[PDB]
Amino acid sequence: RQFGHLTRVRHVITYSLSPFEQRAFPHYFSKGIPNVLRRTRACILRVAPPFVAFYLVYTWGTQEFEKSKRKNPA
Amino acid sequence: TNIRKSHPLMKIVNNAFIDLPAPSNISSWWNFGSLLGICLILQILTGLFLAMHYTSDTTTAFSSVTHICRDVNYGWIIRYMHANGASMFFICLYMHVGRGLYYGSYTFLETWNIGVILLLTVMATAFMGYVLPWGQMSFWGATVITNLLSAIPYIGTNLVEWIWGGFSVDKATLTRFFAFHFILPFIIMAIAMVHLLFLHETGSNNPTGISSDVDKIPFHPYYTIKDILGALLLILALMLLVLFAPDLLGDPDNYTPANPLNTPPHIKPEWYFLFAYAILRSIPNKLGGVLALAFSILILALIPLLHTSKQRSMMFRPLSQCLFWALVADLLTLTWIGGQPVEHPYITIGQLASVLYFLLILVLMPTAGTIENKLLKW
Amino acid sequence: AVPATSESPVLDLKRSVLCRESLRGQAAGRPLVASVSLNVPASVRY
Amino acid sequence: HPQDLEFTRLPNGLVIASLENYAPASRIGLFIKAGSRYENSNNLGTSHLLRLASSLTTKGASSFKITRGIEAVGGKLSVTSTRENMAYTVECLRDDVDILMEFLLNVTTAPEFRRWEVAALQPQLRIDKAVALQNPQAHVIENLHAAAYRNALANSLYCPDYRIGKVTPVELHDYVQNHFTSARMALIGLGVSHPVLKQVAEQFLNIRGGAKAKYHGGEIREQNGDSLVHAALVAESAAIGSAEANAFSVLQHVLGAGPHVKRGSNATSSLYQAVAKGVHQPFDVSAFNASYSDSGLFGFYTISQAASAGDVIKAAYNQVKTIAQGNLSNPDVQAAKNKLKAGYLMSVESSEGFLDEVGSQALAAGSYTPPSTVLQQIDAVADADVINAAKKFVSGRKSMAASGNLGHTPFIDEL
Amino acid sequence: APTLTARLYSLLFRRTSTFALTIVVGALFFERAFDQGADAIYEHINEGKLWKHIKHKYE
Amino acid sequence: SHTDIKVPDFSDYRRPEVLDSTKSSKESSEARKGFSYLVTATTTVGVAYAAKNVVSQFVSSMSASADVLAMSKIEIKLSDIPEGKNMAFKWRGKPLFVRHRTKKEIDQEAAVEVSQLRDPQHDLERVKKPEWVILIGVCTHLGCVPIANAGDFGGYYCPCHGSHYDASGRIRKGPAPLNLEVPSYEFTSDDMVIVG
Amino acid sequence: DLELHPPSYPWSHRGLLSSLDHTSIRRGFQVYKQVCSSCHSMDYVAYRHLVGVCYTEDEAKALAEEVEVQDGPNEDGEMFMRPGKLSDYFPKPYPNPEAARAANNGALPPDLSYIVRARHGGEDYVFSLLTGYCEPPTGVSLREGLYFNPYFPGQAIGMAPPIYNEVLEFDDGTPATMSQVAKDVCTFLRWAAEPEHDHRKRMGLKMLLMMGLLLPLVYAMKRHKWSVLKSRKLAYRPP
Amino acid sequence: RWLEGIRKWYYNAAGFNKLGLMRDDTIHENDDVKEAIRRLPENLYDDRVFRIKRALDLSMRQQILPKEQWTKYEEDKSYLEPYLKEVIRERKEREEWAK
Amino acid sequence: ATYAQALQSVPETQVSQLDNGLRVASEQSSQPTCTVGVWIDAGSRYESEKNNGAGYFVEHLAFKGTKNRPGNALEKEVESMGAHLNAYSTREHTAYYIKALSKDLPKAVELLADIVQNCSLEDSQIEKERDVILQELQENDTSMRDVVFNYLHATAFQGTPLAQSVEGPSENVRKLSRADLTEYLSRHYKAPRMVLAAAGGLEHRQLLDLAQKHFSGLSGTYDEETVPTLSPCRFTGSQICHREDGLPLAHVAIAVEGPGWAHPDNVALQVANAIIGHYDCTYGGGAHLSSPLASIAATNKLCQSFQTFNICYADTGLLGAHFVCDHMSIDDMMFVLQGQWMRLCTSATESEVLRGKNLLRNALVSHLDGTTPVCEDIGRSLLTYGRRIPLAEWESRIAEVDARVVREVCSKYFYDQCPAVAGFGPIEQLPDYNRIRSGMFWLRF
Amino acid sequence: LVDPLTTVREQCEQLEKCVKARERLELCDERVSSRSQTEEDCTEELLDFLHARDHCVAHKLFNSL
Ligand SMILES: COc1ccc2c(=O)c(C)c(-c3cncc(-c4ccc(OC(F)(F)F)cc4)c3)[nH]c2c1
Repeated sequence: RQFGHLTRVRHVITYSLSPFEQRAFPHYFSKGIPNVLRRTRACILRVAPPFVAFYLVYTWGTQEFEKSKRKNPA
Repeated sequence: TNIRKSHPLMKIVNNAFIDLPAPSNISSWWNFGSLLGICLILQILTGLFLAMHYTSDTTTAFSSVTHICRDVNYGWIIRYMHANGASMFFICLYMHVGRGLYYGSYTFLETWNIGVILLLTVMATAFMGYVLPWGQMSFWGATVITNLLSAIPYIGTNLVEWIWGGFSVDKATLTRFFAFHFILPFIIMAIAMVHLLFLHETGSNNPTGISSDVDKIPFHPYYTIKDILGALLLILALMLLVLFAPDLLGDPDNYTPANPLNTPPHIKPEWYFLFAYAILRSIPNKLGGVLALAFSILILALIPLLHTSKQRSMMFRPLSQCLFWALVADLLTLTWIGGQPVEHPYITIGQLASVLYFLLILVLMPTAGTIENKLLKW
Repeated sequence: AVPATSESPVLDLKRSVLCRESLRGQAAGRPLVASVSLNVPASVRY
Repeated sequence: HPQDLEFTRLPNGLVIASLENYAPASRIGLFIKAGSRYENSNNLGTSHLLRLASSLTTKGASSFKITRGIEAVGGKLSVTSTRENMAYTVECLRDDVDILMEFLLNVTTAPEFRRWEVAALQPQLRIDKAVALQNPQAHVIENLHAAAYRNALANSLYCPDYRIGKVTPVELHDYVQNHFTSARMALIGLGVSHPVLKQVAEQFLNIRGGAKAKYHGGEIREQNGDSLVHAALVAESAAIGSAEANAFSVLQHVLGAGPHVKRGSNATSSLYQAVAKGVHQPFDVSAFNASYSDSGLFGFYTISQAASAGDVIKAAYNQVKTIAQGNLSNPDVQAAKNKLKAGYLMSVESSEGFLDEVGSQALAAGSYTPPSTVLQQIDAVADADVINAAKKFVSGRKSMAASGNLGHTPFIDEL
Repeated sequence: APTLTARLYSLLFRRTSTFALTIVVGALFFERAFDQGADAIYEHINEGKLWKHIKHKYE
Repeated sequence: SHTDIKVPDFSDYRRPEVLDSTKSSKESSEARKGFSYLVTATTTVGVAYAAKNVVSQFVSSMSASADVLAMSKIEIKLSDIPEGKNMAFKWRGKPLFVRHRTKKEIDQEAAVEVSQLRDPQHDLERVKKPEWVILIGVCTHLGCVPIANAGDFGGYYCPCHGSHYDASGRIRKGPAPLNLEVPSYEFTSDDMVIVG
Repeated sequence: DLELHPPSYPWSHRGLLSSLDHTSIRRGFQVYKQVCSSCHSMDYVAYRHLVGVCYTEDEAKALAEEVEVQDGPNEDGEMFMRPGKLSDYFPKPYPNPEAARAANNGALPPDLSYIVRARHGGEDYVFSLLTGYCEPPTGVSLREGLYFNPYFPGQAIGMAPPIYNEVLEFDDGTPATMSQVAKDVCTFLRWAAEPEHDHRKRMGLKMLLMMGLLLPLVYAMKRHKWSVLKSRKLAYRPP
Repeated sequence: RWLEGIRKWYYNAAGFNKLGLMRDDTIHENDDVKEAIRRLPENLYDDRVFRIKRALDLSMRQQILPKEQWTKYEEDKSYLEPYLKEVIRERKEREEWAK
Repeated sequence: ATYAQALQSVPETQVSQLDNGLRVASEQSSQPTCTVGVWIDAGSRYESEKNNGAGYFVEHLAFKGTKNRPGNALEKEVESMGAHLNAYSTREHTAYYIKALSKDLPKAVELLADIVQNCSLEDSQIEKERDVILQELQENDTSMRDVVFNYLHATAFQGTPLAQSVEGPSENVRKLSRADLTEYLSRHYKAPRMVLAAAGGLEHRQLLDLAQKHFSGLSGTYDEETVPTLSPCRFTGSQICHREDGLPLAHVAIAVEGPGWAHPDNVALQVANAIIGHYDCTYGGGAHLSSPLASIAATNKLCQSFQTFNICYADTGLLGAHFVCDHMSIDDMMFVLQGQWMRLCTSATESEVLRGKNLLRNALVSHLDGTTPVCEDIGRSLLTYGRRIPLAEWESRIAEVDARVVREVCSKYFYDQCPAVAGFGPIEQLPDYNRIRSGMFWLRF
Repeated sequence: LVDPLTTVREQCEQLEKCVKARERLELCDERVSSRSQTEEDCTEELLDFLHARDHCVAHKLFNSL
């Protein structure tokens, strides 16, 4: 479906500037850094805990394989 | 009126690549489609240029691949571009599928199923590609994996010897593996066009899982400029491997020629199969192991039926998000475990991981959807 | 050569009238005339 | 060299009139007795198609050349229809008059009306009419005439819907061949010499020749659910050229014939104040005066809210009754004359409107009456003549037309 | 006096013919500059290790 | 009313040059375009540098590999072949005849009839030094290896069909169309020759 | 079956942009020549490969001429032996693997062309192997011929300690200690397995710089085009 | 009753409210929902259109609204329920009749 | 009697000035009717945000009485002498004029003077005309043309007084007291900002003396603090899209920054705009029209109507086009329109520029027909240019334009420049600003 | 001729991690060499020692080359 046949919209105004009138990086660090920390804080304890568990099951299983190959004092 | 909408060839290009209405809000996870296309073209070129110097005879094969890397001008950079390009393909593929799972793009059933076929074909291609150098892991990998089909009752043993064209992986096997490996990418090319042909019936999903018809932007320039940037970052990843770590994702044992006596210590496929290799080894019975390895990929075709949430994307769905990232972490565990020897504690961890894989897809993520619904009074 | 006071389109919604001050001048006083051209928009007069 | 109008009537009937004023621009108008009135029930809307049909291919010039050639030199070709006349008009800078004149003669004296071009043009009848009928004055005035007459003036300027797609090439040829003739034509000019116009008219406009309007009195009522009701009520008036017609024109300006001040309350308009006394919600009223060769219509046009249409029309009609009964002072009739006198001179102020009056007169009368003589004829209208015009309207058989939600619009016999 | 970017626009970037010629010229000048400059950085980083640096000992 | 609509303030987003609402942006328009198109132009020069190198390498691949260039040329020692005798060599999977020619063989092949030959070539343009003639030992008609110091014309003779070559390698009497082929070569130091 | 993996020695080519020490390669070749080449083959390296790396054209021609090699047939139909040239590969010790086993008590000496690439640890591994030979610990003994090396898998190898102090004199007069001889031969075996190394890293540098330039430029082009949408303000104005 | 504490928590965790969306804006459009949407009155439809457009625009920038402007849990009107309920109730009637 | 000659003997425009600074300008001819009026450098551009729409509010009150003629006395006197009284307000120019019998010019000038200077502005009359303006503001919402042009200005000259509408926001209309209106008047209605223009049958000498008699009291001094100078207005490359699918046809208005009144380039730009020209669905020409945009539009039924404009303000303006089309035609209209701008920039021909010249020659010679448009040309030209420019001078500027000029002049304003876009209605198809902006250049020239 | 290797191997041998591992090595040396008939050996203890030793050797052997 081409533009002109997508959907019905009414009473919605959109203002915008030319890209030659404006900056590529407005407040890039000023507002970017806090928005990143907000986004990171928001997803951290959905994303991270499984990978912490992988790190633990990995480092546990690796050095358990090393101990198992050593002799037992008997 | 213009000669972009009028001319039969430009019409197709204008509607599928320029004036294509795309959602305003699609994220970086939507770039992997175009990057898979770039990977496919990249493999075909590098591949074709390698095929100008390679030979599929068992005696000369390993030597031809080294002759490429030593004597052919820039044959090394082509060779290792092609090998790491296969890794870049699979990275791109799993990211692309994960996007589909998380954001529920799989509701586009036809697009999704053709996807599954594409995945399976790129696997078949890359399995047979790794055999062509005719090193140890090539030869021994091909031997063990092919011979899994002997586990089928009645016919299995015949089937395996018919693939081989003989009683082991030898002269007739390598030559046909070169022929099939050449033709399949072109078949992928065609199936990928059918893939998009279905995608353009619905247009793209977006991160919200909510219809974007009220906020469509033309593909050009917005996503043509993003795809350039994406391609640039794909080439960085590729060339970082080719120029600073060409052997990192391969194996040393594929630099000794194939020896039918001398077995390598811990024979394994390339990193992107290790998850499914681990699932195979979890199950003690061999036929059961093959049916689990088969179901570990084909379960992708089941995913759409298992959808229970009244919301499409996982964006607004915390339980599912966690279970999804558990499923990813589990696959990372299966890849780790797949690369290990069959011993304690890698057997038990592998079993536990393999149960968790199927448990997450068939039981927990469906339940989570229904719980989320009842939390919203739905 | 000169464009008309009003560009004419078909199927375009009419301009509403909400007061005396805009409605005066409309009451017809003389019989109709119809002009058509090459360059100027078509008009209908009182 | 200050210049005045020249005038000629050839023995074949055709009138040439031309003021050489040495302006940069040159207006030429070929006026023809070929308005909608000369249609019958078999070829209705033929003159409408004919009006749209200039710039179709002619014998001496293609459809392409008429458009491109005229545009090339910055020019204009217009075609204007009343009920009684058609007027083909060309403008340009004075150096390109003989190029435009050649096109004008081709259009009027030798059109081909090719089957494929004529057929291709049929949808334009629908578009042109559709546009025109956006103005509700067009509905009402076209219906008013249709109600008021049995035959010629009843005809609409626009082609009836059923005829659209069915006006034939033969009908267009017939219409031109029977109406575009020397005895029915006047060639008017500004910024061109009279002798060269005369010689064009002798050499290219000598072409051989080819019923009275019965007043009826009726009503037509367009029910359409608008919140405003347009309505016109008229009676048979007087033929243009007669002295009685001047009395109606003065009565028109006594009663009120459209606005003088922007956003003004119309303090001198007798109708507007008569209506505004009773009803203060949005409305408009004006005296309506059409005047033709055979006949005329005089009355008034209301625009009112649906519910108040009854009150507005009766109020307006009552105002004419007091004028007809004798309530009419000199200061009103003097003011009304000053309006009419000023309006006429202002209408011929531009060289567009001047051309229209020169050609208009040339068909309906023998020759040109100058502005000073017209103003003297307005002054000749006595207060007695105005009261007679009003009296004629009150006792005259009425014609009416309305459009809107007519639930409270009265019929003629409710008035 | 107009700014540097403005001089670049009016002289080189406005006509697409000059814009293209500019890129092709710039690419030649860039190629040799970048190659020569990057090779210097490489060979300084590996001073005395390359055949180029030890060539003179056997000629 | 639509007159109530007022366009939002874009000051946070605007470029410095167009912040001042009381000044004309036309001064800065030349500049603002310049900046953005410089970025585009610089990018294209970078991509050109890349694509040139990428394409050029791929093209280089198809040109002769290092092992094929290794067999391209062959060194021959001129003091190891005595005056009169032929010496055969292996060159690009072919025989390669080098021949030290005597005072007699030089002068006898110098004053030969130019027209009588089937392939007219004079001797001083078939060789670079008069006393050395280097030839491919492939008989031109249907491919054999000619035997040295034999034939009627005292040079090379083939027992396959019936060809007779002179001491300069030119066909004299037989079915061969072309003469024996003169390869590309150059003498380095006076004792050595590289063919190829 | 315990395992001791090698430590990471600070090689002169360890870093991202660090090239091979070509003087170390020149020594390392001589350690293959003088010591290994009677036991190990190195089939993929020819005498021409040395040119423009560790030796000149003329030096490499001398090294090639020193060795015997079979060629044929001649017109008689016989296989003769001739002095080598640049086109010849490094000559195999034995005619075949079965012959090689007999000369080394069953064990086959692997080809060294790719041994750095074909073993985990690479040059770190080989250096540790060559210098790590020691007397066995108490409770241990292997078959007569299998020596003890702590870095070899399974703790026992069938190679006699090949290097020691002054096992050869180097052409540039470097004191040939066991550690020096191992370091040099490893540097050569690194190059043997990966000739591209130096070009590869030169390319790496040029890629890193081009990306340092293009990524932020293309990212700026992206932000420029997208600034129309990122700035935009929306308003809902229902009647 | 007792799980109303968890419902309130989950609502904010889900976080569609941070884009000024109501729950019924996030519902996945199947054929029933499409029909239910199609039956909305001018006002409810155009508000839906805007709310989504605003969310999509926020999503594009990877930003959220100010906390004042977030959809309150209590004020989340279930605007689509009565239309969707009947669309489904209708379909099940046809499906019954078809057997 | 040729065209070049005709221009030489067109009546000259007389020019005199009063002590206070009021300019009296006159074109005379033996005509029984005349038009006379006052043109003022006043409008929305001179208004701040807190008093926007004051000049429009005044316009409503101007003809509703004076101190000398209270209420409908002013109205009655105009009507009873057959005179026609009229006003208009633009962003830079307010104007009141009267069409009258030539013999009644003294009274005409007297009445104009009474309106301007002694305007009643009654309490009750203000509160009545308050609701009237609110209903006009509502009528104006139904005119998509009016709305889209107000939007073009609003976005084009955003954050300046040129962004403001003439009528003002309804908030101001509802609150403006009579104190605001009288303050607005005494600041802006000053003799040096004003012109008394007249055309028809009238001796210039008599008009000057009539101006003395009635407009002498007009103030033409400014106090030490403040004097109404217009600041320049920043054009912004911007877009405003009011999406409303419930309407049947889409209005689009697009333009680049024009040069403004004084600049000679305006003549070449008029010629270029004449080439592209204008069209609507009632035009007889269709496919055979000379303008490629019009012939393409007609044959493919792209739009219902379009015109090119060139709107001039002091140090800036709006140069472009407006069109009205089907919701599926907006992309194609824009493509062909922008395509014409590029073709004129890069590759305009001599014969088509000759056509454009001839159109423009005809345009402004036939526009000055009747006393009212001539009076208006006198009034405004004195404000914009500082003088009336005779037809002979326009002709000289027009003959100077050849194909090379049209290229160079169009390339200055159109080629690779950021436009302002306004769309209203079913504008889903309306191209993205980047696609519009990229359509302001060709990858060839 | 003295090898830089054997010098540094001694230097590294006298660190806490080496000498503690060397005592572990010597413990089982005179446990298995004193006891009769047990198939236990001392490979593990040697490898613990070498891992710690040769890690240190690596850190500064290449200085002398
Ligand atoms: C929602 O986004 C969509 C929608 C539809 C499509 C679609 O139909 C197709 C065919 C692709 C696609 C597939 N393969 C390769 C490319 C490609 C090739 C070269 C490029 O140039 C560059 F790398 F920049 F140099 C850039 C992209 C694009 N991508 C899509 C993305």
